[PDB]
Amino acid sequence: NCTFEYVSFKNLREFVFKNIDGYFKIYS
Amino acid sequence: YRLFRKSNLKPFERDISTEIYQAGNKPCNGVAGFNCYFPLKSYSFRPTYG
Ligand SMILES: *[C@@H]1O[C@H](CO)[C@@H](O[C@@H]2O[C@H](CO)[C@@H](O)[C@H](O)[C@H]2NC(C)=O)[C@H](O)[C@H]1NC(C)=O
Repeated sequence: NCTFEYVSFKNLREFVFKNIDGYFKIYS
Repeated sequence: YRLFRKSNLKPFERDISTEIYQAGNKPCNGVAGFNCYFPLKSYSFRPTYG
């Protein structure tokens, strides 16, 4: 049932998510 | 295979929208028929084909 897997108020966290051309990119 | 659609597909996409299309005021009730055509149909591959 799987095809792919991956494993790698004082706080402000900013993220950007983009998905183009079959590529899913994140910036942090 | 899909015969007709109302939107183009971007490269490398899998879409779950495999429902019916309507071309008339009458209610199709989700059943295929005249003026209620279905986009997905087979080609019936056979050895004699070109
Ligand atoms: C990605 O999937 C969405 C969700 O199915 C598609 O959005 C639909 O597109 C059809 C085509 O015109 C519309 O009739 C629907 O109303 C849209 N929304 C839904 C919830 O089905 C979208 O078209 C797909 N991406 C591409 C490039 O086709």
